[PDB]
Amino acid sequence: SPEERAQLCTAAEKADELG
Amino acid sequence: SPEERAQLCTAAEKADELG
Ligand SMILES: *Cc1cccc(C*)c1
Repeated sequence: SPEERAQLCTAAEKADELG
Repeated sequence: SPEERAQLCTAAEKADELG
């Protein structure tokens, strides 16, 4: 599910940015 | 939130494996 991964990556990527 | 990212990465990583 590449699409699911992409969405999750955003959350993980965004979460990392937040701290 | 590195910890949040790690958890999300697993979901994204696992999701990718599923397809
Ligand atoms: C979007 C993403 C890139 C590299 C590693 C993770 C877990 C997520």
